[PDB]
Amino acid sequence: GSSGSSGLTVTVTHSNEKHDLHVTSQQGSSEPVVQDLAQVVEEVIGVPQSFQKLIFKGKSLKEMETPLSALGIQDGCRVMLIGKKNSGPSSG
Repeated sequence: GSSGSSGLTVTVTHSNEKHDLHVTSQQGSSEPVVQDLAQVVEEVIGVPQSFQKLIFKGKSLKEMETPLSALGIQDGCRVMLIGKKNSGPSSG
């Protein structure tokens, strides 16, 4: 058979748990970058880039324009995310 894809399958741990997410390109860039990774989270997990903190290999990923490949991330990896998820009765 034949198998292949563009995006990448990387898990993102936030709430002392693991959340598998599928990263994809920005319908324009040959390959997806950290930027997308951050979005996939706020879009999947539910945490804003202002509350979530990316961390890989003990390094806090703070670069979006940077390719996930450069940081060392690639289809089949586990990224650590530090932040607060929408939990608890909030009124305002």
